[PDB]
Amino acid sequence: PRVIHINDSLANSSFGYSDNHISTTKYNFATFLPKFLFQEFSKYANLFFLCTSAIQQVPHVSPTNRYTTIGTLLVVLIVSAMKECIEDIKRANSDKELNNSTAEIFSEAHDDFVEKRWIDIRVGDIIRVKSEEPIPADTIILSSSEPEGLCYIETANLDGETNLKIKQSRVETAKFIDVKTLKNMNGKVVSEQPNSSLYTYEGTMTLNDRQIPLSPDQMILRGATLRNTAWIFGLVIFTGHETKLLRNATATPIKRTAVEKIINRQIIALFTVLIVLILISSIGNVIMSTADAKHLSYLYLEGTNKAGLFFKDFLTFWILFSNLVPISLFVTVELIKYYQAFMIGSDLDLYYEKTDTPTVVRTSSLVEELGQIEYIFSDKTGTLTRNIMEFKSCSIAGHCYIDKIPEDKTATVEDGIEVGYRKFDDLKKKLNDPSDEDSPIINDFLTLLATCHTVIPEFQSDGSIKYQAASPDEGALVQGGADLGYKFIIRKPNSVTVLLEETGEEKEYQLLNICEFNSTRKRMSAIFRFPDGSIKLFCKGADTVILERLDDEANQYVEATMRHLEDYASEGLRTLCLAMRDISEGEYEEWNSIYNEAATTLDNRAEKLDEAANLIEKNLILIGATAIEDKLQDGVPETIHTLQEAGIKIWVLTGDRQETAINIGMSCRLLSEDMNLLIINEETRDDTERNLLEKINALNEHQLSTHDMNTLALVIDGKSLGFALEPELEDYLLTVAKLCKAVICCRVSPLQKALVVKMVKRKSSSLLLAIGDGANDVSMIQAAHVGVGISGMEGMQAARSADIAVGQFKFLKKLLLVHGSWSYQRISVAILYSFYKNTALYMTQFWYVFANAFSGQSIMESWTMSFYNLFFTVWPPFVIGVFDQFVSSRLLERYPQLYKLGQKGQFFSVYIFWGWIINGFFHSAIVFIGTILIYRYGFALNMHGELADHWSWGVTVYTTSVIIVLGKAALVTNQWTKFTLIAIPGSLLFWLIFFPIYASIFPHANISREYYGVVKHTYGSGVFWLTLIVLPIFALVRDFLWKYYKRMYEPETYHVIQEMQKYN
Amino acid sequence: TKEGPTSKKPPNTAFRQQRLKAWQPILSPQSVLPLLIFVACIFTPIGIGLIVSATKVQDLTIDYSHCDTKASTTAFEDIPKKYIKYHFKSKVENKPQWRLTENENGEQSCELQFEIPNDIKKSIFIYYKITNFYQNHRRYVQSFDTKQILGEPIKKDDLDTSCSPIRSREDKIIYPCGLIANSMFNDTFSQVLSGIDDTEDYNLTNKHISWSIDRHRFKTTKYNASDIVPPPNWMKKYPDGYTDENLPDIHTWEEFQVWMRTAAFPKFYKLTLKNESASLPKGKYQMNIELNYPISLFGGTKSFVLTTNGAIGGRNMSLGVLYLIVAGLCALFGIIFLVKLIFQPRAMGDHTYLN
Ligand SMILES: CCCCC/C=C/C/C=C\C/C=C\C/C=C\CCCC(=O)O[C@H](COC(=O)CCCCCCCCCCCCCCCCC)COP(=O)(O)O[C@@H]1[C@H](O)[C@@H](O)[C@H](OP(=O)(O)O)[C@@H](O)[C@H]1O
Ligand SMILES: *[C@@H]1O[C@H](CO)[C@@H](O[C@@H]2O[C@H](CO)[C@@H](O[C@@H]3O[C@H](CO)[C@@H](O)[C@H](O[C@@H]4O[C@H](CO)[C@@H](O)[C@H](O)[C@@H]4O)[C@@H]3O)[C@H](O)[C@H]2NC(C)=O)[C@H](O)[C@H]1NC(C)=O
Ligand SMILES: *[C@@H]1O[C@H](CO)[C@@H](O[C@@H]2O[C@H](CO)[C@@H](O)[C@H](O)[C@H]2NC(C)=O)[C@H](O)[C@H]1NC(C)=O
Ligand SMILES: *[C@@H]1O[C@H](CO)[C@@H](O[C@@H]2O[C@H](CO)[C@@H](O)[C@H](O)[C@H]2NC(C)=O)[C@H](O)[C@H]1NC(C)=O
Ligand SMILES: Nc1ncnc2c1ncn2[C@@H]1O[C@H](COP(=O)(O)OP(=O)(O)O)[C@@H](O)[C@H]1O
Ligand SMILES: *[C@@H]1O[C@H](CO)[C@@H](O)[C@H](O)[C@H]1NC(C)=O
Ligand code: ALF
Ligand SMILES: [Mg+2]
Ligand SMILES: [Mg+2]
Repeated sequence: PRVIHINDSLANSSFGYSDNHISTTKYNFATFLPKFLFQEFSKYANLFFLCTSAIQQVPHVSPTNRYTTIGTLLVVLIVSAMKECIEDIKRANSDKELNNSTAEIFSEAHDDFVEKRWIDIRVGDIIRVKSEEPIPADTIILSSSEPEGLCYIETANLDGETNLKIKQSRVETAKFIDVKTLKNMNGKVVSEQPNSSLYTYEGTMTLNDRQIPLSPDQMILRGATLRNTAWIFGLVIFTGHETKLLRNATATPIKRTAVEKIINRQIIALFTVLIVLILISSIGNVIMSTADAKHLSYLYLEGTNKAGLFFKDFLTFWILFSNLVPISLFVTVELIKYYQAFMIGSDLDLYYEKTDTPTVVRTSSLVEELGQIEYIFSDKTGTLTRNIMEFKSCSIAGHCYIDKIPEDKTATVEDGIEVGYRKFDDLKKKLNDPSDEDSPIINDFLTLLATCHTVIPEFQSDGSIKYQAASPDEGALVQGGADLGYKFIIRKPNSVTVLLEETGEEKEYQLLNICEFNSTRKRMSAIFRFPDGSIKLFCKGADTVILERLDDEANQYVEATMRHLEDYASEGLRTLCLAMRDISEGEYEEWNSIYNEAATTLDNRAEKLDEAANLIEKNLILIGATAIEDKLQDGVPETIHTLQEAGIKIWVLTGDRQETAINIGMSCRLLSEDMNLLIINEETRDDTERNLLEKINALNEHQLSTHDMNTLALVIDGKSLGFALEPELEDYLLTVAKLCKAVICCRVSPLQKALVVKMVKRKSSSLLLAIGDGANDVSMIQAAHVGVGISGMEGMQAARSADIAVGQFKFLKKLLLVHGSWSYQRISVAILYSFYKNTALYMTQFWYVFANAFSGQSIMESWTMSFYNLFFTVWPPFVIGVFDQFVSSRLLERYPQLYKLGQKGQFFSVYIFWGWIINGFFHSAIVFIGTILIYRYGFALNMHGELADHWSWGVTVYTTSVIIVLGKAALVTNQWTKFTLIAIPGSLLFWLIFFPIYASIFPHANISREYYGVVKHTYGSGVFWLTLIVLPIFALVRDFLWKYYKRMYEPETYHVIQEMQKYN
Repeated sequence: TKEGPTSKKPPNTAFRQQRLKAWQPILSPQSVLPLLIFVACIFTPIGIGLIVSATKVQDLTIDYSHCDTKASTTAFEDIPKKYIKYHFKSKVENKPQWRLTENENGEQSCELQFEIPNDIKKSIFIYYKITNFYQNHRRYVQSFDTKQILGEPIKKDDLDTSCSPIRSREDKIIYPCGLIANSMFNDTFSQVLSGIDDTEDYNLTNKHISWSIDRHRFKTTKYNASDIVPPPNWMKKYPDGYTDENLPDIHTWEEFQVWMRTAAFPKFYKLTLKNESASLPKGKYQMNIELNYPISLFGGTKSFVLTTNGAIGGRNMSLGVLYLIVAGLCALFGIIFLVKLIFQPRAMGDHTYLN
């Protein structure tokens, strides 16, 4: 029982409430390390090198320095730590603004509102909120500028709605309007404990000395925003994180990609070859120290202690060959994807001009999947159409009426059901005539278009009136029903008034109760009380959900309206149905109590009131139907034609009728005039089995030619799809949908949009993409792989829960063809090069165990090897993985066939992984056997008979290695930009200068005493400059001659396009 | 900030829009075939130039191992052809001969005797070749105290632990700690080519044979001879322990510095003597070698090398052929790809893609 006192800060302070501070920062200066280390050491590479460093701390085992691995581990750890800290700076910067805005609090000591900050707001302080500024906390409305005390708030942020709401104030508290009289308000405010129900509240406010009941209509959430009212006086109840905006926290799922799984297999491949190289050397060591025990007497070996010799020698080659698993790879590939998302969400061709909404990639872990998408689960309304509705036609009592009959079907033959069109003037003449029988039907129809809805009107200075409707077809019904007779004027709580432009009278309909339109319910109802004393109910929705509630005792307009829905949908018009039912007071006395219990239930409300709503919609008298126009977006016919030309199959999951999607599908160039449609419209589960069997056998009885398989399309409604998703029939449905180039599902439930996406991905291997708008296809986006959200008129519910938010549908032709093919080809080669550059060097450590009696002696310096994966070979991967374009963007869209390269996986696989690995072994052996023939006995210098040694030769190996590694990237790159000349030739000049400086200064500080005299014997020797010229050319003559052959006498698809790009 | 000047339109720069100017390399036959004939054109003079430089080197190797068994004692018998190797600009008439000789208390010596058939104008260098000796062993390459080499009197408990087997003998600090000093090659050379029959001697220089940095870092010790003991393998030259006079000076001892530089391969040379002042005239010479280092310790061999010097070391055609191999592969595929272009061209269209 939360007890709140009006004013009196000393009274409510003893309870110990929270403070209005908001912080979404995960890392703080108090427990940063206890959670960052547990998160960083959870991966494979980090935990592997943690045990390697702990093993390296035993005596007489480490072949290099004691800190050559933990030093490199901390470098890649702080690079990951600074990025984890930068994101927390942006989160802390965003939370600072929410604690910096102004909030004037009524101070009883000053008798006026004193401006303070949000963090200074305390429970029980009366605040004054102005217009167009958000609410700081959960505050009840005491009074406002309106005569009754109501306000119009926009409860976005917490939800996806954009329309306005209405919160009314109690008659006892609406009296205190003046600022000076606020000091007289006093009493207790008993409220509930902080909960998460956004639509429930059961507080109790005791104004003065008498208590009054509360309701959820007198509670504004923190995420809301005042829209039209000038000022509001609010009493804070919940503050800080106790508010229903942050107390109801959410969770985000983690999605893995295809390349991430191939990487996991490539790591196991290197881990197996690691144990092989360790066991080969460890066995050869234990047999040579036993066979040649006399020729190795100058080493003073242990002798009888050979049980632990294998273990000590196992740890030695573990530390030696541990560099074959690059730790710089995971950090590089993470920054490459993070940087590619930046270059994608900053393009002009992906920026919408009409609305400043650029493309944003909320999850940068799914960027490479754009170059390998095969299925697209789309949507009709909003995604394929502009979602701007326009009332065009209507049908009342079996008669159709439009404006300006087109041409031929002017006269009506009256062959039973009326077919044709009339004029709107004939509708008015049929209306005002009291002698007609269908005149009350037309009156009840027109009142349905401007009463049953839930639209808030807005008045302007120009005398006109504007309707702000949440659903775009709602505004079409209000404006369509207004510009011919019954106009909707002003809306207020518990009342709806209309004005008849024919006679000038004004009617007041007492809005007694309403029922919200749910995407699963597919039907809206609203029960009013007419001024005559009757209580008449109105209902509207889809035909697949209203006709089940009709009757047959007194309903003769069914066969007439059903035929009119067919000719409307055959043109592409979005149609609805209208119904009504007169109820009594004997049944409403009990049904009202049922609705009240369903509204104030703490258990569940999203489904409880839906059941109580269908309890009253028993009978329905169909009055007529409507028809609304909706056009396609711009450039959509061109993108779908190009996406299908690239080999992508598009599935449409629409919740509307069937013939509408087929007509807009032919105009959208999705279907065709010669395409064979395969309809499946069944009524029972057994009927769907025979239909699916008749489909599959008729397909396999004959071969499918190229022209035959291309001209197949499956059309299955919602009821038929509900049966074909059972475990017995899901296999029959999936085997017939893979043969048709297009699939059009109709009348699909919101939750059925997820079952279709999950069924295809759990019984196949292709990657799925789901694009849509609104709260009906939010589960479709969360269930697929790459989820795309469209920001349209339905709100911002789907654009926030998606991975990529796009302005419209046109931008998929470039997000997938250009930015997808690049992202896949870039990250693929960048990882293959990272495995090659690391193997081409540390493999010489293996060819050397055959020359040091399998001891495990390092060929190169301990710290010079650690700088390999940190300084000199960390930029060619970034250039080829971010700024590389294997084909021009102008030709990537002209020839959409190139998308099939990445769609099949022709750039990244385990078979190609071994190709780069054994290429490293080949280059490793060339530099090894090449130098040992030149530095034979060390007698390779010409400086007064002096000789080289161990360290003067390891430098030549290290230097020749990086010239071939960087020389390999030169053949890999396709585009030579300014960033390329800095990473490939620039990294070479970096080493040619860093070594004479490092080897002449650091040996004096006891860091690398092995380089005391190696600069003179290398840079001063004429043989060192000749081995660097012939060995790199000798090892890269294979790649140069093979690249010329495959490009010339065995080209691929892009090998010919790159030639046309060059010569044109 | 009520209006909120956001304007999320990204910039139109060449970086953000990925429109940077660049160069696309194409492997046209007109841009590859001239490259292959160019590499062959420049690597052939360099290739034949490096084999001629290695050809002009004149050397002579005499494997003096097994001299205390297979060599004579009373006269100079011929050395088996299995051991001797030589390369000279002129023909050699007399085969090299050797003879064993012992001294007092059993001090053997191998007296080699060879012939130089031509006047060697270049300077003369003399190495010794040790085979099957692994100085690149991990336990061996790091076994030496770097502070004792500088000359400090490091106490026992502060000694480097990388010389654990040979360290602190009989509770006394072994001054040259490690396996590298204890396993030192201790054969002595005559330091003069004794001319025979109308040929004068040819003195050789023992100083300035190690690296310049070695002479700088190797400094005379500051220990007391009553607190140190010689390494185990040095207890023959320094019996009864160390004294104030027996204590060696590792700054002047350049044979110690040359040995401490561990080699990379089990086959390595080590410089000991040289002469850069005058030429070596033709005649017959003799080299006396005290036999102190047994080949049974490391199971390898011992050789006496007498070489000159060239631009690329001394007598080695490994680098010379690599320039000819690369020039050979380029000239090979340079003609293979040329006739394939003349006879059977691709003729795979021009603008017609594969799809
Ligand atoms: C006097 C001797 C001189 C020797 C000269 C030898 C020349 C030929 C040698 C071998 C011929 C064998 C195969 C060569 C013939 C055809 C190659 C076809 C197979 C193949 O491309 O896979 C390669 C792996 O490359 C090795 O795996 C290379 C493996 C080569 C195997 C050689 C033996 C290695 C075994 C290990 C030796 C260990 C020795 C141990 C010694 C121990 C010492 C103690 C893959 O990398 P790649 O850069 O080429 O990829 C290509 C290339 O980038 C380019 O043509 C294409 O793009 P574009 O067209 O748009 O540019 C691109 O799509 C892609 O196709
Ligand atoms: C040139 O280099 C040769 C190779 O290192 C070296 O030959 C070795 O010399 C050492 C030193 O004398 C020899 O080690 C001694 O071997 C005898 C058995 O032959 C051991 O009895 C002796 O131990 C003794 O132990 C006594 C009691 O503990 C102690 O009082 C004595 O002082 C002594 O320590 C040594 O272990 C070794 O066998 C020789 N051969 C090999 C293959 O190592 C030459 O001496 C060296 N010559 C010169 C002039 O420096
Ligand atoms: C290099 O060899 C020449 C040739 O023997 C040496 O020159 C002789 O040196 C001795 C030593 O005092 C003299 O007695 C001779 O008179 C010198 N002869 C000639 C022709 O100069 C020379 O000293 C040697 N250089 C060294 C050992 O550094
Ligand atoms: C140049 O060579 C001569 C000839 O061997 C050296 O003279 C010998 O020197 C040693 C060392 O004192 C004596 O034991 C020999 O008796 C000397 N022999 C003769 C014939 O004089 C001379 O020392 C060499 N030059 C230098 C600088 O050492
Ligand atoms: N406010 C509404 N009230 C009642 N019916 C509606 C309303 N809006 C649309 N409808 C009808 O009920 C159906 C709801 O399905 P819906 O999920 O909106 O399909 P879509 O994806 O094409 O928008 C619609 O096809 C329409 O005929
Ligand atoms: C050596 O001489 C005596 C012991 O013999 C001692 O006093 C002295 O400290 C020792 N060390 C040095 C560096 O003189
Ligand atoms: F086309 Al929809 F929900 F917008 F099915
Ligand atoms: Mg939609
Ligand atoms: Mg809808």
